[PDB]
Formats: sequence, C-alpha cells, structure tokens
Amino acid sequence: AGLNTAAKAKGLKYFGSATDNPELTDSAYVAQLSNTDDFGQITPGNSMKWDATEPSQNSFSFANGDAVVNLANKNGQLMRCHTLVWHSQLPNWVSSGSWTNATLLAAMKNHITNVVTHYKGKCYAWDVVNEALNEDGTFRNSVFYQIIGPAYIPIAFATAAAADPDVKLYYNDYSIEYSGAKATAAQNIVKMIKAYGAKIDGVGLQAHFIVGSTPSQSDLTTVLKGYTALGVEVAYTELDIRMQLPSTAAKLAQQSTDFQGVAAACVSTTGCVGVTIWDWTDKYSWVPSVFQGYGAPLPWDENYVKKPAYDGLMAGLGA
Ligand SMILES: *[C@@H]1O[C@H](CO)[C@@H](O[C@@H]2O[C@H](CO)[C@@H](O[C@@H]3O[C@H](CO[C@H]4O[C@H](CO)[C@@H](O)[C@H](O)[C@@H]4O)[C@@H](O)[C@H](O[C@H]4O[C@H](CO[C@H]5O[C@H](CO)[C@@H](O)[C@H](O)[C@@H]5O)[C@@H](O)[C@H](O)[C@@H]4O[C@H]4O[C@H](CO)[C@@H](O)[C@H](O)[C@@H]4O)[C@@H]3O)[C@H](O)[C@H]2NC(C)=O)[C@H](O)[C@H]1NC(C)=O
Repeated sequence: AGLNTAAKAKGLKYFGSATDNPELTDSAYVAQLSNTDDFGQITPGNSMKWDATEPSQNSFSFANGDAVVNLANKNGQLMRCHTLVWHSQLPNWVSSGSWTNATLLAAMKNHITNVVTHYKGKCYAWDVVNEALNEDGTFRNSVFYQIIGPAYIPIAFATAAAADPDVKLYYNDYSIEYSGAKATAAQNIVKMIKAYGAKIDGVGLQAHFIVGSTPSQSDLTTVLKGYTALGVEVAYTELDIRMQLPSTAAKLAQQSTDFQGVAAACVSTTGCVGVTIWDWTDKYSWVPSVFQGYGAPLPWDENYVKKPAYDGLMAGLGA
C-alpha cells in the first residue's frame, strides 16, 4: 500500500515525485524516494534544464541528468524529463545573445535535438515547452517569442518528435488547472500545435496550489476533461499546496482536503495518467524561498514524517 500502488489500482500510470541531485546524498531521503509503493515516477527538478544541459553553446553536460535517470532505472520508476524550452534557467549565452530568427531557431533546435537524442528511450514524457503563457493567456514575451514568434512552440514540438518519436510530448504550465483566460489559452496551444501539423500528446498541469484557495474537485475535473476532450492526455506535474505559515492542525486538515480533491479529480478523468508532487518532504520544497510567508507544502514534514495530506491523497486515490 502507498500512493503509487493506490494510483495504479485506479488505472493511473503512476504517483511520483520530483527530486534534485543535491538531495541524492541524503540516504534516508533516497530510501523513501526509492519506495515504489509511494513513487513509481521521478522528475529531475533541475538537471535536465537548459542551463544544466547546455551551459555553453554546443557543449552538452548530461552527468547530473543521467544520475537521476540511473536512480529511476535501478528502482523501476518512470522518468518525466523536464524541460527543453523555458524562459527561466537559461544560460547566459542564450539570454545575452544578439540573435536573428535564423540563429536563435538553430540554437533552439540544436538544444532540443541533442538533449532529446541523449535521453531517447529513457523518458515517459518530455515537458517540451514550459510556461509559454502570460496569466492573461497571451504569449509570454520570452526571447523565443520576441525573436521567433508563435512558431517557436510547434517548431520545438516537431524537433523533439523527430529526435524521439516514442516519448509523450507535453506542454506544461501553471494556473491552467481551473477555468480562466490562461486555461483557455493552454487549450489553444494544443489546437495550434496540431494546426501546424506538429505532435502534442499531453498537457502538464503544474498544480502549485494554495491551502484554502485550491480549486474544488469539480472545477479541477471540468478542466481535466476540457483537455482530454481535445485528444491529449493530462497529468498533474508539480503538485504542492503551500500554506500561510505558521502551520496549525486546522491548516494541515485543510491541506489534506485540498490534496484529496486533486488526486480524486485525476482518478475521475480517463486520460489523467498520473500525479507528480514537486518533491515529497517540506525539508526540500522550493516554496519558502519563493513565496514570502508560505511553506509546509508537501505530504511529509521536514523530518520525513507523514502529514495528514498523505492520508488525504490516499483517500483521493480511493485507498
Ligand atoms: C522565423 O522563422 C520561422 C521559420 O521559417 C517562421 O516560421 C513560420 O511562422 C509562421 C507564423 O509566424 C508559420 O505560419 C503559421 O503556419 C501554420 C500552419 O500553416 C500551414 O498549414 C495550415 C493548415 O493545413 C494551412 O492553412 C496553411 O496555409 C499552411 O499550409 C498556421 O496554422 C498559422 O496560422 C495562424 O496564423 C496566421 C497568421 O497570423 C498572423 O497574421 C494574421 C493576419 O495578418 C493576424 O490576424 C494574426 O493575429 C497573426 O498576427 C493566421 O492568418 C491564421 O488564421 C492562423 O491564426 C490562428 O492561429 C494563431 C495561432 O497559430 C492565432 O494566434 C490566431 O489568432 C488564429 O486563431 C500560421 O500561418 C509558418 O508555418 C512558419 N514556417 C515554418 C517553415 O516553420 C517564423 O515566422 C519566423 N519568425 C519571425 C519573427 O520572422
């Protein structure tokens, strides 16, 4: 019994967790990350991003990404590979370049081909393009969008497909999990990629939610079905539910209800293949350093002890 065994019993492919290389030297941490009752899938939190894999142009660095793949491979866990094209965690040579459409397109395609070719056969899915939308659903004015225009999105997908025809190609974003301008625009990215004749298999819903402000199970399910109706699969890719500190029994209970609704929405949607939490212990959560006054976002606490959210997840997975 555990999150992943429970998820597979309801026809999900996995329940999984992100991690990061610095944490792999923590033996108690790695023992629980390697617990396949709870985790059947791993995402590298940083070591397959552009700054990590191509720190100088045409100079590729795969050791840290390969370390996470090797752990998943030893444990029998699926990989989600993350992420090819993103405005954040670009190396200096991308962000500082004097580019034409032609020279940035060649550099983007070369990044994708090299990284996807290296990981061919290793990934369940790639987050091909990450966070291409503004909160109003217009295109984020990244260097890719400014220099190439909207075509950079389907071109990224087509370039990934050519290098690895089998991996599921996902568009990944946050604040697309509930009805609004951004979710509508994420549907429209699915439609645009297919209009270009390029392949998109999945929508990745980050699910960085807030305790007591989490969308209802019903609102989440409506949005999941809105994507699956377009002939793609879906997954919750980076689930965490950040609480206004300090922690209280009431906030931990609300967090449990919030997590339970996310898992239950996925279980209720044919085509929702799985849930990945953005790491699993509060000790290593990205949240407190980014969201002032927020924290304690995960189903285990900073001592690797289960919080009520672990039970809420198990209930939402119908265990
Ligand atoms: C850098 O270099 C690259 C590589 O050379 C350049 O790539 C080109 O980029 C073009 C877009 O900038 C892209 O055009 C698109 O092609 C796809 C696929 O079209 C083919 O297949 C379809 C379907 O079978 C067929 O109908 C076509 O005839 C083609 O055979 C189209 O889906 C796209 O269509 C959308 O956009 C056009 C153009 O929209 C702009 O201009 C209009 C009118 O002036 C304006 O109203 C609009 O707001 C835009 O400013 C529309 O006319 C279409 O109706 C489509 O619009 C829908 O979809 C958009 C999203 O894609 C929505 O934003 C829009 O509201 C609406 O819902 C489009 O024609 C080329 O395929 C691509 N070429 C290659 C070789 O990859 C790149 O431009 C260049 N960048 C720069 C900055 O120079």
